[PDB]
Amino acid sequence: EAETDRVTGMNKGISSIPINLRVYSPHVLNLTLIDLPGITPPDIEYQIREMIMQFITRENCLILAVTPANTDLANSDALKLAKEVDPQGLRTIGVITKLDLMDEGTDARDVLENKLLPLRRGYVGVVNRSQKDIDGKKDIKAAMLAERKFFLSHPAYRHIADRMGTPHLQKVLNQQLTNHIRDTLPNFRNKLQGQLLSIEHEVEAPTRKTKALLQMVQQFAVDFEKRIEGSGDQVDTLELSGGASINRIFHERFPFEIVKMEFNEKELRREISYAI
Amino acid sequence: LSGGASINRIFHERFPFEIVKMEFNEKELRREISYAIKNIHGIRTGLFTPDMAFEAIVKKQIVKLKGPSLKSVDLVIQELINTVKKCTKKLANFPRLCEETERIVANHIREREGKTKDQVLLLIDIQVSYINTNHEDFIGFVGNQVIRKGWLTISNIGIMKGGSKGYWFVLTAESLSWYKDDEEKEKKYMLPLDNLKVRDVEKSKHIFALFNTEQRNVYKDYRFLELACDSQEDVDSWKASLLRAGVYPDKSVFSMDPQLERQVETIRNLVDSYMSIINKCIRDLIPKTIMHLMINNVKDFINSELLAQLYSSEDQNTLMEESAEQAQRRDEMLRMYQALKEALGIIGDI
Amino acid sequence: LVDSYMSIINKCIRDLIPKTIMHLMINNVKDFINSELLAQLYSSEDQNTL
Repeated sequence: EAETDRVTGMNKGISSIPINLRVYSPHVLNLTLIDLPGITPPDIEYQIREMIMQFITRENCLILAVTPANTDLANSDALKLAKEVDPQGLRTIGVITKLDLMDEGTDARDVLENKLLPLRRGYVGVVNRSQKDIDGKKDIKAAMLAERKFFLSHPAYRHIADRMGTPHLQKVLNQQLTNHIRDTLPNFRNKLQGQLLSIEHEVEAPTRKTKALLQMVQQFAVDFEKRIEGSGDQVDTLELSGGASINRIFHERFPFEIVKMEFNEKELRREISYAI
Repeated sequence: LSGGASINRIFHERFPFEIVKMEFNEKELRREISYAIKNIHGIRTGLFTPDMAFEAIVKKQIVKLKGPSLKSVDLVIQELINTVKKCTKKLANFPRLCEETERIVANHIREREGKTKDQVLLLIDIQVSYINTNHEDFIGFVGNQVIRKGWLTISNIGIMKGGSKGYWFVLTAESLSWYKDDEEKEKKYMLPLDNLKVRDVEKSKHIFALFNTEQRNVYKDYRFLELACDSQEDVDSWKASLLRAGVYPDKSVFSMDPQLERQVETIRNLVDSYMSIINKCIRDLIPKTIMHLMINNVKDFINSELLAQLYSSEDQNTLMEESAEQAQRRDEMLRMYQALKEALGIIGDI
Repeated sequence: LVDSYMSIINKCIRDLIPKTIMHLMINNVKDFINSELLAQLYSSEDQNTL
């Protein structure tokens, strides 16, 4: 909260500057995730979407799409943005929350079974059956047990219980991320090294001032001739050249400047008549 | 759909369409030109019209083909890398081999990626360096074979008195027909491609429409035919396919003395004309370049160098080693065999 | 049929090879003379002697 407020001017706005928190625990597997602003200034909705797109439009970015089961899954904001950048659903992993909150007599079996809104990486269900200890603080062991019981006792999900719940999700993410890195480690190192050596040629580049002067002045000279005469190549299309403006002075301004100073008929006639 | 057939679609349907899509914004372009002719002249005067202003504008346009052309190479790289991954599912039973094979081939692709892109760029650079005026096509002074088949939803039909149905559409160089299903046993209609154009309907569904420029209704009593797809890439693919069939998408979006307007009008016709010549060449030429430098090369590589690479990288003793999943099934089958033979051997029909 | 296709190829090639010669040689030689030439002359022989 403090680091966020430190950066964000208004206490409700967003920022692209990331916060990098690493947690070591016996309750977690080796896994990394980038949490982003949830979908919902006045243009905040667009700011959030724009931020999300910066991340998810990248090919190597895997999408963990979270949607609540007690809603219209076809209208899931997460699934909709995921379909926008990953139409083939090949880099999107679905997560279904709030399964215990579904309307009586309904269930998300068809989605959990990867049949309704098919994704190659599949769907995983979870439930937050919050348990508090004596002190009133989060009790994860009891919570994870309540979730296990829920899937095992649900007639629609019992057959899938071993592929549902919090512990399982971490394993899948751990596996897929590892495989994703293995696939990307050869191509990433090459694409970066190629763009790297090109920069090295520029970084490495007394004796150099004299040669620079000559080149700099000559550059200046051709630039000047270019504006003032329209010599090749391709001149300019955005702004009027020097020589062209001068041309306007010569053949539009000067004539007009003369005419404006020119003797008027009445004052011309009196002067001459006086002379005769 | 196969990999190689898709490549043909990339070359002769996608690439053209990607090109067509980059809007000229001509009104702002014409301004650029008029500014350009005044700048070549400038400090000099009048007749005749700046030869170099024409060249100036064209070189701008040709440079703009680097984007859609490089993208094309990637779209080919995508289908190529997809295909090696498809083929190697038949070798999945050997984890270290499929891995190492994928590795070496994927590697080779990225090496070829450089060289093909370089040549693609260079080819376009060559085009800007010299702008030939002696081309015969420059200076004034098909088959009914199926182009594409797919399911589409007609959204245009009224919510009342009509309905919504999915049809199996068949597009050819002459018509666009739709059937009840992919068996093509019942043809509901066949619509001629003559004088047809394409417009995109305003924004979970993506719709687009065909309309006849020369008459009111394009099919039957319905003004225009609205077609929809569940994904955005699909409508972009269909629009590209129609382009191949010759139905283009409709374009829709002074103080100066009369002599300049004439001067701008002449050069404008020239730029449009020359680009036509260039576009034709490049649409033809970039595929051939990709074909030769990437597709044909990778193909030949796999046949000859791949086996050699596999041998050098590691001993044949190591890479054909592990196969636990096959072994687990076979171990189950091996125990299966000894058991089933004894089982039936004791039992009898009696 | 062959005559037709060759016509198509010839037109592209007749058009394109000058462009290639232009870009790889003429434009290259030109650019060399303007920038690299003087430096090479300086590097080559003593300015007093040449």
